[PDB]
Amino acid sequence: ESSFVEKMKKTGRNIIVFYGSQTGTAEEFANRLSKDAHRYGMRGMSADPEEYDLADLSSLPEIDKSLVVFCMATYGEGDPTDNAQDFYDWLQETDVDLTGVKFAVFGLGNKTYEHFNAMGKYVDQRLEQLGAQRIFELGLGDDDGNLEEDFITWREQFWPAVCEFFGVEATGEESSIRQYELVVHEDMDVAKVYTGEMGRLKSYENQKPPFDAKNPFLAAVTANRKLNQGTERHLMHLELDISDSKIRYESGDHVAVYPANDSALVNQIGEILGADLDVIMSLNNLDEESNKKHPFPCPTTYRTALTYYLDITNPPRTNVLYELAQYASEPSEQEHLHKMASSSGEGKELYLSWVVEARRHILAILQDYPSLRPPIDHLCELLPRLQARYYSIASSSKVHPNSVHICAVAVEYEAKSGRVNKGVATSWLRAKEPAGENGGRALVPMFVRKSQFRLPFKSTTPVIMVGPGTGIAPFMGFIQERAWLREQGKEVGETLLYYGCRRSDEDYLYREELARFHKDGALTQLNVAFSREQAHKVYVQHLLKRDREHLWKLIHEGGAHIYVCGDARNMAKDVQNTFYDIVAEFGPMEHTQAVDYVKKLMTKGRYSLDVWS
Ligand SMILES: Cc1cc2nc3c(=O)[nH]c(=O)nc-3n(C[C@H](O)[C@H](O)[C@H](O)COP(=O)(O)OP(=O)(O)OC[C@H]3O[C@@H](n4cnc5c(N)ncnc54)[C@H](O)[C@@H]3O)c2cc1C
Ligand SMILES: Cc1cc2nc3c(=O)[nH]c(=O)nc-3n(C[C@H](O)[C@H](O)[C@H](O)COP(=O)(O)O)c2cc1C
Repeated sequence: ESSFVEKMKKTGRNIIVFYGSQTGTAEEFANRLSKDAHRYGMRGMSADPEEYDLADLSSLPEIDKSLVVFCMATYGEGDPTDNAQDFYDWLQETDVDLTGVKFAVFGLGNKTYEHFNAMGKYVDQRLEQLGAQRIFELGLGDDDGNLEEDFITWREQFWPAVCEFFGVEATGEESSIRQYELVVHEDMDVAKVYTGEMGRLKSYENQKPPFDAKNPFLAAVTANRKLNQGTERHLMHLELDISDSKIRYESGDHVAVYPANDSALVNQIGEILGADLDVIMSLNNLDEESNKKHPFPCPTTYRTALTYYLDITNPPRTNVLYELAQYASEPSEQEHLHKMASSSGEGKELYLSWVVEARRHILAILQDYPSLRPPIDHLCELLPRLQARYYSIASSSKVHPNSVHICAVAVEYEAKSGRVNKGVATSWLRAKEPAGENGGRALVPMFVRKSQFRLPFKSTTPVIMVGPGTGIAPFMGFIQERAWLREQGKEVGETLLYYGCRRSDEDYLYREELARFHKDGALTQLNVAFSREQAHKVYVQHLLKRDREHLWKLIHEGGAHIYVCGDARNMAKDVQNTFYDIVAEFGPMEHTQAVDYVKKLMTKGRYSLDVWS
């Protein structure tokens, strides 16, 4: 049962697509590949590599006309994902030989980091070295531009390749097989019906420790406020009560929240679809010998599925539109939906400029294409899961640990579709009234994630903190940690803040807080780079360059640690370049030597990054 080659033997399937997903994209890609395998006379399913050992690749060739496909991503400095760590270290430690096995590898990654599909290349090269056989070239899938484009091109070029390598036919077209079947329930008590729980049944009522991604803890929003004095952007501050929850964290860590989707969106989707949203149901996988029982845990109603378990806000993938094409009554709209999932042609640019660029969700695509009324169960089938959203902690463990803090920006923009598009978690927390009073709490589920973004072990070490926008939250955690250390008697070295904002009267975050921090000596020097008040634009890297004379001496003698967090599009790169210039000009040192010195700094942990984009 544990081994999956036996499951191949019983199910009669031959092609496997592995996924190393954490945010769901690789899982969906593997599921799509396994579904598409039926179109070419073959049968297979996508299986998660965590519950299955990889020693079964030796027994894999025992299946005639077999194949295995890998769709893996990576995080950090080329580190494996949580599910793929066992695969990675087994690959590291393995010494067996795999002769006659056939494989393919698709890589998921981002161009902005140096380890660009590190895991895909590593798996391909390790399989080749170990003695396996390549069939199709590696997929250089980059998330910097469009990721669906690369995968669709790789699939369109790969299926004919394996088809000609194996000699099978491809007569069948537009099969569009289903993966789950509807099971309605008429009389079923709410005791065994999910009402928003992620893991155990009825978890949201009587929680037990520990609490993590699978079993979040609902915190109570004690208070919140609008930090910025302007009105163009709603920069908000949250305080979540963590009393008696046993959650132990540290400053600079990450708090993750499971949002609830907009009720208006679900109501409008149900109204336009014309279905009873309060129908208790279930979706059962046809392949019984699969660990994915349902796309979301069931039984549950339609309303719960579209509120707490589905993602109806981000643009749909090409496979969803292709699977929904046949439900379009009007031939032209059906043809548009069919060609939307192509590899080139005018339909490709139409998809690019109509779904992703215009940011059209499922409701928008339904409204703009009125001759399209797909069944609600099919829409719940196709749509991806709802992903948790993570925020940096603005509190400290050595200071009040009973509550965590969140600095967030309310997402609101005028999408090119002409529709007001609203963020899920930011606006969900924005609508969370502090309440309190008699019994209202406005509960919010959450769990904490550990990270390496930490203060130095000894308080004597100077700390340099640079980040604009909402990046001040871990910096504030560090600041009040240092303030607590100073007020506790122990001396604390130099602490520097390098912050940026547009205007002092528009989005200056925590004027009073950092004012008192500087006036009390906790923050030795505050440095704020206004971005719109003066005629030109002065950013944080300008302040770094201007303080270079102190910064170089601090790094050389005090062993100061560098912390950077915020947006990664331009800020991190220019901060890196400024640090290169400062460490090279004051060496004197060459560019390559300065880069090597900075990498050596990172290897010791004195340089840290907590960027996000
Ligand atoms: C490690 C990590 C740490 C983070 N820390 C923080 C933190 O400390 N504070 C914080 O506020 N957030 C933080 N985030 C971001 C947070 O997790 C969410 O991504 C963010 O709050 C987006 O809002 P949402 O949750 O509603 O997402 P969504 O509703 O998915 O909205 C975001 C989506 O909308 C798009 N979008 C947004 N604005 C526009 C626009 N003007 N034009 C076009 N597209 C647009 C984005 O590209 C993205 O696709 C962090 C993320 C990570 C991964
Ligand atoms: C926190 C974070 C770290 C990442 N690190 C890497 C990386 O080290 N190398 C890389 O190629 N891509 C990296 N990426 C990009 C992801 O690989 C890319 O978004 C991919 O589509 C994610 O696949 P998934 O949805 O299956 O998790 C990172 C993305 C995030 C959010």
